[PDB]
Parts: sequence; C-alpha cells; structure tokens
Amino acid sequence: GKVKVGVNGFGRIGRLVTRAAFNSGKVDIVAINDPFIDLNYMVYMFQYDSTHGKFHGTVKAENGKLVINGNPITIFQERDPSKIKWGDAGAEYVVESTGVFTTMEKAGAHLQGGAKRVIISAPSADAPMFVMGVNHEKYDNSLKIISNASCTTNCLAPLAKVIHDNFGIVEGLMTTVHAITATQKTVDGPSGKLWRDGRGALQNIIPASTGAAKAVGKVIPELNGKLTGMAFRVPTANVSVVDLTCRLEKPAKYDDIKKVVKQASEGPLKGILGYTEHQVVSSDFNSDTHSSTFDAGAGIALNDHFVKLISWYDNEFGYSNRVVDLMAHMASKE
Amino acid sequence: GKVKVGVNGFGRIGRLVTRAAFNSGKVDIVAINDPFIDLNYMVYMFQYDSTHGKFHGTVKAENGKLVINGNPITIFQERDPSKIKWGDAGAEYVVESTGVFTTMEKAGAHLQGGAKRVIISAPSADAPMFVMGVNHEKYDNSLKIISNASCTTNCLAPLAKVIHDNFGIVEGLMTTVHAITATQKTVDGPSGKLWRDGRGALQNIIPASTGAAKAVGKVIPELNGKLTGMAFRVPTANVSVVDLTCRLEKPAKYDDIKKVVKQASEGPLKGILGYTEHQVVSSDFNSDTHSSTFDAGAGIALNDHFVKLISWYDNEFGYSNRVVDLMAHMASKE
Amino acid sequence: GKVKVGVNGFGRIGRLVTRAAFNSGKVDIVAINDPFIDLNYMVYMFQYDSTHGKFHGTVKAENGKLVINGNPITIFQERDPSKIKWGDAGAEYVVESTGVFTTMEKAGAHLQGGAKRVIISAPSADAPMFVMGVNHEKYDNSLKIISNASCTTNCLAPLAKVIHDNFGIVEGLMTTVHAITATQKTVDGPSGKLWRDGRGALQNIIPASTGAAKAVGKVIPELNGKLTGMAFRVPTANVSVVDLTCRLEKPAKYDDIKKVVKQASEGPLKGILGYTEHQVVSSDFNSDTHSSTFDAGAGIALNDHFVKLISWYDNEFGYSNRVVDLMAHMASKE
Amino acid sequence: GKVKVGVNGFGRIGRLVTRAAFNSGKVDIVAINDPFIDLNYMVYMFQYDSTHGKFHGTVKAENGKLVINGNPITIFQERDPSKIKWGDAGAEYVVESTGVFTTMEKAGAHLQGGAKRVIISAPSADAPMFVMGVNHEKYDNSLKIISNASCTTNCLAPLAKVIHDNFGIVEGLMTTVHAITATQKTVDGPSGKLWRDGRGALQNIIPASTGAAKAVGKVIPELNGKLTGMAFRVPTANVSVVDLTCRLEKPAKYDDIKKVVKQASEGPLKGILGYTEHQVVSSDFNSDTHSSTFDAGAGIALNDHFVKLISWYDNEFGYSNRVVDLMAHMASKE
Repeated sequence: GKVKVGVNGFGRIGRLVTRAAFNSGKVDIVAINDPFIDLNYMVYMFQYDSTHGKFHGTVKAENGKLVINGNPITIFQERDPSKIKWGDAGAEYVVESTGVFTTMEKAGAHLQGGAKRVIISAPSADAPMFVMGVNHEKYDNSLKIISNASCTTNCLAPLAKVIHDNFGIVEGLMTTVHAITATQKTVDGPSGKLWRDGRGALQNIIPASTGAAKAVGKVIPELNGKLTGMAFRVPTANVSVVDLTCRLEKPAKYDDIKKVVKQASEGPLKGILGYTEHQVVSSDFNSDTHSSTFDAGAGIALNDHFVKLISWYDNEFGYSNRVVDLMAHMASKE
Repeated sequence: GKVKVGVNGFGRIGRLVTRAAFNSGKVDIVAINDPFIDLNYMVYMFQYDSTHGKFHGTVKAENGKLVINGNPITIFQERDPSKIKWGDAGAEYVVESTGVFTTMEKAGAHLQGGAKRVIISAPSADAPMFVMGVNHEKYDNSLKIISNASCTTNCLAPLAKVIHDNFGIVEGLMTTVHAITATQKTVDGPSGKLWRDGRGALQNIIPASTGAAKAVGKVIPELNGKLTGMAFRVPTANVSVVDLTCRLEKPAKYDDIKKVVKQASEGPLKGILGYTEHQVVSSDFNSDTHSSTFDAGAGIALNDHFVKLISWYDNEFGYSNRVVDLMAHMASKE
Repeated sequence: GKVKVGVNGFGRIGRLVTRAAFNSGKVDIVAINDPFIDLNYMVYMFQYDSTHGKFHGTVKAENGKLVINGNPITIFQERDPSKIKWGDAGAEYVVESTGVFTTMEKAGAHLQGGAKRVIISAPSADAPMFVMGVNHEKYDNSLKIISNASCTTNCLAPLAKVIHDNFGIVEGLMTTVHAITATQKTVDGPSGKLWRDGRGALQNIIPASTGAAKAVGKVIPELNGKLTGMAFRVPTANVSVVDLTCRLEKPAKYDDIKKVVKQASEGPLKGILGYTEHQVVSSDFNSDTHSSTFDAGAGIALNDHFVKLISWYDNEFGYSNRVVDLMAHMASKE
Repeated sequence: GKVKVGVNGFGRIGRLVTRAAFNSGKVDIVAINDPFIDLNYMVYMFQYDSTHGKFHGTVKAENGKLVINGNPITIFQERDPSKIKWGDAGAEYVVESTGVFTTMEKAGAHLQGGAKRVIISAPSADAPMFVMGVNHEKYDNSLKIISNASCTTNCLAPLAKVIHDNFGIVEGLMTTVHAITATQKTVDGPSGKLWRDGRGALQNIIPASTGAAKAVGKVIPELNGKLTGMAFRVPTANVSVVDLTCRLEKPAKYDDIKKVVKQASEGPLKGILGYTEHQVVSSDFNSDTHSSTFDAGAGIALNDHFVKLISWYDNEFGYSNRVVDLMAHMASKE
C-alpha cells in the first residue's frame, strides 16, 4: 500500500529524491514535471551522476514515458503549477522541489491539480516544519502543506535534541563548513542580492548567512531564541560538516557526552543519528544516508560547561532519504 | 588623440577589457552599458577580482557616474542596443562583448546610437576577422563591423603563421587544454544543447568542440581546410595551453624550429608571441599579456616531418590586451 | 586451483591490486610486505578510500594477521627483499609494486625468498613487457621476471593494435591528460630531477615526459619507432584520457573507424577495450575496469588519412585488474 | 644599520621570509643554508611562485653565490647546524625555519657557528614566544633563543587582546578553516602519527588538532586556560580564516565591538590588525601583509554576552612579514 508520489522539478533535489525512492522502495514515483528538460535529457540526467556514480538499474524512454526499472513515469512540461494534471497521473503526494514555491499559497496550487498533500523540500515561511526523529510525531493528518526543513537543520536537530534532553543547552552558536551548491558561480559572476555568492566557487571560501540554527527553535520549541549561526562554502563536492559551540546547564564530561550520543544513536535514533570513533574525513560520508554522524575524536571541551561538538552529513543523499521517510510516515498515518 | 571607447556588457571580457585599457592607457573608456548591474555593484565587481587580484588604482561612484582613476564613466542600463545613446556619451568605438550580438545585422544596431565602428569580442559568422600580428595590416578603414576572433585563435595564429612561413604546414590537428569559463556549471546542471557542458566543472574533464583551428584558415587563407581540433576543459582557473600536431613539407629539426620561433618572438612578433626555455607551469603565465608563449622544452618531434608544438596563453588578459591593441591600430589608421 | 599471491608494498597500486583480487576472486592474496605500515594502519588504509569508497566487506586485525572477508594474510615488515620469507607464507607469485625494484637483478631478490615468479607493476628496462589482450599470448612459462607495463601503455596498446591491423598506422603522436598521482606535491615543493613535478598540483597544469607511447613499440613490434608523446597532469582525482593523432596508410572514414572499434570491443577485446556513443565525462569512468574506452563523439578527422582518436581509462582500477588478469593467465599456463 | 640575517632552510617559510625581507628592506639576507637544494634550483624556486606570482626583481647565480637585486648571498649545504659557519658569512641573526630544531637545546647549535641570536619560526616547547603588537615590548635583549609562534596564533592574538581589554573574555572556543600546507598528501598517503593528515588533500575536509589557541594564553597571561580550539584543512591554496566564539563579562552590542575593533585597527595596531566592511572573500586577502583582518559583516551575536567573530589571514605572507618586523624590533633594541 505504498503512496503515489509526483515530483515537481528535476533539479538536484528532485533527481536525488527519485534515486532514493527507487533505491529504498518505500514510495513509488509515478509522475515528474519539468518545463525545461525533455525526455531524453531526463534519461541522460538520471543515468549519469558525477557525485554518486552511475544508476544501479535500467533507465530508458518509451512511448513518451520515462521507464526506470520497468516502471513507467508520466512526464509533464507545464510551467504553471495549477495547470499540472496530477490527478489523472495517479499522484497522491507531491514533492515541491523547484525552490520558488515555498509559501502556503504558492505551493497550494498543486492541490488544484488533484494532489492530496504537498511536501516542500525547502524552508518555508508559514508551512509547518518537520524533522524526522525529532518532531515527526506531531504530524496529525489534517495538515495539507508541510515543509521538511533543510539539510543543515536535519543535521543539527537530532544532535541538539539529545544534548538538550540530557544536559540542558543554555545557549549556543553553530558554524557549518558547506560544500558547493548549484546557486554558486564557477567564476566571478553577477549575484543580485548576495554579492559574496557571485564570486568564484573554485577559488574562494565565501562566508554566508543561514537560518537553519534559528529553524531548530521552530523544530524544538524549548530552544527558541537560543541558537544562531553562519556558514562557509568551501570548494568540495558533496559532504558538509556542522560545528556547534554550546554552554550546558548541567556538568558534563566529554565521555558522558560520547556515551549518551552513542546510546541515542543505537536505540531511538537508529539510521538518523550516527556515531563513529575512527579517523574519518569528509569523503568517508559520500552517499551516506544518515542525517548526522557524530565525530567523537574531532570535538573538544574547554571545561564541564562549555563544549564544541562536530558532526558530518551528506547534504544530498541523507536529506532526500529523509523526504522519503517523512512521506512514508505520512502515508502510514492515514 | 586617443579614441573614445564604449563597452557593451560588464561580464568577464568587458571588465578585463576595461582593466587592460586603464592599465595600458592606449584608449579611453567613456561609457559602459549593462541592464542587470547597478553602479555600486559595478564598483564592487571592478575593484575585486579572484584571478587577477585587486585593482591598482581608485574606483568609486559619484553623481551617477563610475569614477576610475579620476575619470568619470557614463553608465547605461538599456537592453535594446539600438536604444543606447552612444553618441551623446562621446563614444566613437563600441566593444560588443555580451556574446549574443555576433552577426553583422545584430551588432549593427550600435551604429544607430551614434557609434562609428563596432568591434565584436567573439567569433562572428559574417564579420571580417582580424588577429593582431598576423593579418591586422589587411584592415582598410572602410569596414564598420569587424571581429577580433577568440582567445584560442589568437594563440594559435601567430605560431601557425611562423611555422607555415618557415616550413610549410601540410596538415595539422590541434588540442587545447582549457580552463573553466562562465558558461560551465559548478555542479551537474541543465545545458540545453551541449549535454557535456552541463556536468560539474570541479569534478570533470569534459571534452568539447571548438572552431578556432578552422577560423585560423579564415585568418590565414593559405591554411584553409588544413586545420581542425577539439578541446578539454579542466578545473583550473585562468591559463590554457595549445598543443598542435602537424606535418611539415620541408625537413625541420627541433633546434631549427626553436631558432625560428625565437627569432620571430624577438623582432617582428614582439609582445604577441613569446618564447621560454625554463621549466614553467600554467600559473607562471597568470596575468601575462602575450597571445602565445612557445614552450621549447615541452614539445617533441618524432622525425623531421612530424612535430608536436606546445604553447601557453592567458585566455583572459592577453585577449583583452589584443582588443585594446586592435582598437589602437584602428584609431591610428583614420 | 587459484595461485597464491604475495604483494610487496602497500602503496596505491598494492592496495588497489588487493582490492581487485578480493573483488574478482581470480587469485588469492596470502601475504603483504611493507616496512613502514603497521597492522592497524593497514586496516585503516584498506577500509577507507577517498576515491573508490569504503570496502564492501569485512577487514580487521587478528593474532598479528590481516583478516579480509575471513581470509587471514601474513604481514612482513622487512626492508631487504631477499630477506622476506615468501616461501613459508605459501606465496607462489609476487607482485613487486614499490617502484624501486624494476630491473631484473633487483626484482630477482624475491626469488631467493622462495617465490616462483615476480610480476613488476611498473615499466622495466630489461624485463619482458606484456599487455593483456595485445601480446599476452607470447608468454611461454620459462620467464621468471616479467613486467605488466603501465596504465598509459595499457590504454594505448589495444587501441593502436586495432587501428594498425585495420588501416596501417604510418606514424602517430600521443598526448594524455593525466590525473594527479602520489609523486606530485600539494604545494610548490623540492623535486630533485623533475623541476616541474615539484610545483603545486592543485594550481597547475604541469607538462611532463612519458615513455608509454615508446613502450607500445616494444609491445607491438611492427610499431617500433613510429610512436612518441608527452603528458599533462591536471588537478583531478582518478580518471585520465589519451589523445592519439595518427596518419593512416589506407583510406578510412570515421564511420569505418567506429565500426571496427565497436566490432573489436564486442568480440575479441571484450572487457579490455570499451566503446561508447553517449555524452560522457571523466567521472563516468570512476571504478571502471576497462583498460581503455573509445569515445566516438569526442574524436575528429581532418581527412581520410589523418585522424585524432580519444579514449578514457581509470589509471587505478583498470590497471590493477589487468595485473590480476595477467596473473590468472600466467597461472593457467603452468 | 640594518641587521644581517641568515636563513636555515629554503622551504616555504624560508623563501617567503627572504621575499618579504627583499620587498620591505628592513633587514638584509646574507646567507642561506639548505643541504638538499643546489644553487640553480634555488634560483628556480625563488624566481617562480604558484601562489604569489613571479618575483619583482632580478635573481641569478654568480660565482657560487645567489645574487638577488644585485645583492650576493652565500649558500651553505651543511646538515649539522653546529657545522654551519654563520660567523664568516657575517650573519648576526639566524632564522631557524626547517621545523625540526624547535627546542632551546636543538636551536642553540646555531650559536656555536658564530650567530648571535636565533629566531624560531615555529611554536617552541621552552623558548619564549613573542607576537608583534601584543607582547613584543616584553623582549629585553638578554634572550638568545626566542620563538615567533605560528600564523594562527598571530591572527588570533591581537584580536583577542582588544576584546579582552574592552569587554573581558570569560571563556572562548576557536575554529580555523585552514588552507592546505606542505605536510599534506596530494592523494591518500601514509602519515605516521596523524592518520587523518595522510588522506587526499584535494578531495577532503580533514579535521585536525592545533595548539595556537592554547599558545595565546602563553602570549596573553590573563587568558591562560580560557581558550582552546581545533581546525579544518580545506582544499584551497593560501588564505585561512579564524572563527572565535566567546562569552564576555561586560555587555557588548555588535556595533560597540565594531567600533572598538576599528579604533584599534586605526591607531595602535596599524598594519597588524585590519578592518573591513565590504563583501570580501578569501582571495581578496592574497599577499596581504596583515596578521588578521576583522570581517564586520560575517560575524553574528546571539545576545550581549555571547558573540562569534570572524577574521582573515594570509598564513604565508603576513607571518613572514611578522618575522621580519620582530627581527627589526630586536635589532632596534640593541
């Protein structure tokens, strides 16, 4: 009884969500909409990936349909989201991943096309936010338009939940070293509002502002107004790292922090929060499906009330698998 | 009696042409047109460069004009080239560098605005092509719309001219290892016609097709139909290299080739064609104003009639300085 | 009846040969010698790889032995190759991969330790060279010390064999765009003999001299004295590309070249020489086991007697799998 | 009355110290010692630089001496530091930059050769540490062997001095995003003690441990035991950034922090501590001689008592110029 999923947009997030859905098998993709990509170019884009390698399976085109592993997928080329016929394609849930329809009113145009529920794979101004393993039990089936937050928020949340539940985070500041994305420029180029983001991504470090640490306070209501941070965008390909500097209410040695993080990663947060003690680097987490992996040896503690914790996350795969897991939990709640 | 130059477009080529014109002092920039860049963003773009460093001088904004080294520059934000008032700004020559007006009819819209002559900084389908030091004596002042060719053609033409004049190139094939440009994508992205150019520029090698070796036959009419080639776009920043494999009519040892190339680089082609015998690499030619520099130690000869020659070129600076030099020679011919 | 293989040196070639031997299952690794790597560091090196990802299997240390997939491996830390006890470890063949014992006299010290045959994974001055699929039928079991040539030679050989057999290569030059290796320097550093190789590998293009195209004439005796070339070392990670410019004796259109290369890649050279018509880039050949893959769309022909052909090769995996395949064919000939 | 300086070692630090000494003119280099670099290779190394470009001046070899700008330099090739004849070469101060003689006993071997004072360009276990602009007034001429600390400490010190003097740092944590160095490996390689440092520098992020934040407490005695941190080594070329998260005793808005940092950068710490409000990136600080530049727009404050400050530093140039400035202040105190 798997749900039927349509995907709006065939960018990086849409292709990786389709790849995660075909790898895991939790949901079924039945429709893809993109106005600027044709069918053969869709075959070429899905088959070959510079970061995650070739697709393990068969992908081709037949009768105007995209056939992946023997499953045909209807292709739409509509630009207006209210004109996409999701209903006759059989799609029940719609993943909005273009990054330009993030409000409730803009993403609600998909409901006119026959879709039941819309999941935004981006931060939203007014839609409710859900992070898997932290507050996903708060979903109550009467919400039609929700938001899965972002990759950085998905990495920071579970981690901050365990530390807050065991030791009481008083205040903290986060820094993330982030890999390049699609919005950056190969060489110095014109960025309208963010002047730093228009500089050459290959040659530069590029400090940037982010709101994921503030969105943790939306995800965890007890931490509202206690977290903030910024980011650095370094010239790597896929893997990012989060560094959280926090002050604790209760005394906590580093071995106690390691023990409670390992215990959380084993039982309750299995598959969402990881734990390692090896001498790992960034490329050791390529195509890793965890939201965040705690690096025990990389962190440092100044005293019993002031620590800095290090975590890793694949901002492409882990996030797409969280979209699939959230969609599966949504389908189980009907 | 320096000519007055307007620049259409403030991309990489336009900014580097303005920088070369202010560094050399051969011409005077009096006007810049760009519809998507405002004045303060123009100040920020011209002041800071990731590749060539900070501008040696003063740049600011005063009374709606861009003041560089005390010289004010009028700024236009028109989109239609026929609506730009080049005449009241005092601009006599116009450098068309946007890359979208390359035909004679499209680039002739600048003549309606009061411009006298238009120089296209791109290959053109029907405008006459000129390369400095090779065929620039063929300019006869009755041509209004001409094309300066491209960086690769400017690198290949002087070396091919010297080798053909001394030994008689029978046929040849060229390969260029090229640095990234602006049209590439930081990560796998959607390229309409060129599917290979949409892949991630940081992770890939990306073979590509080019018409520069064919345009050498337009520049040198005796070599028509004797040259062709392709290119590779590797993840470096600025400097490219040309590798020419050719068959000669007359016997030629490698020392004779080195002698005639050095003698050409000293007297006739001084400043256009360089010569080195040191153990150089690509970053040794950053901000070098030569069109091409012959690497004596990097080439190899199989026999007396079959050689492979290696040359270096900064595809940003050398080319912009050639645009300025062509404009100066055009102004001297009036 | 698989042969027992010892590996001398745990560098990049030795680890990739061990990985290919455990992935394919054609031979059995029973011993590894390295004087500067201990057992736990060997576990860490074999488990984690930046280029080819994590090892698919189990690797650990037990009772002073390296246990991979339940198979224990004896570890030696001897420096003198004549003092390694290969015989009591059960090793019959020895892969010499340190890169410092390449002559027959230096690599013959392994025969004193009880080894039967020595395979050098490097070009050799006086040992016979063999390339799989080209001249591997010339092995006659009375040779104790042979050489498997190099990755570039393994890519160029089969390709040049097909073109020479079908159209008669008169003369040809080769250029290879090569990924960075271990001998390069992260930043400008001191290289004793090769001054260009001491420059910073991340920032530079670095022309270099190579002898693989000359070693093709040793592998194919009819092409002796007809091939030469050089190389460029660009800042990528794993995949290299070979560009061969040649003159043919018989007339050959490009479709005929494509047809004979595809026919060779299907029947006789299956698994050694590949063929593609897609719009591929370098990262599409990561962890590909082919020696060379012909890129049909990337090449160009000037006329019927002067062509340039493009081929891809993973210089790490394909070469190690060729070492394993040569060892298996050697074991079958006893 | 400039002092005579000998340099031990011609690595990155030694060459950049020689370049800074010839650019600034504060001291005179009279001797260079290196056992593995000959004279012509020294000419090649000093003339060409991938990061900072070609040397602005003349460098050649004459009569066994290295002639830079008409100044001859004696060359030694001794390995034992006690066997170098610094005295007959006229050298009064000696910069120990090889990185292997950092204790007082090991670096005191240069005093047997006729040197007066030894400056170690590295952190030292028992030699006194001095940072220019912070505690350089504590030098008292009776010390023979001192240490100039490290680049990270030189960036963090002045900044922490101003914040501690104006607002009273209670405790703080530091993270630095550092460019690749010489100790890293182009590809996965064998690192004896630091297993993470042996991984491929081009592909990885590589968390690492550092002691510069602890050495600030040696430089500023009131901050002893209040600072600690770690580092990340990203694949860029030259410029690093320091990220300091601290808790303040007195209330401080961000505008007050900006005001006191700008006032410190103008008057007392001119040339040592910089200040900017532009939208800068890392390559804007290439060849910048400041120890640290405060980025006003990149930092963030959670409340009045918990801030995160961002600063930039060229870890190659700024540090070498600090070595020259410390040597000049040492020479003025005689």
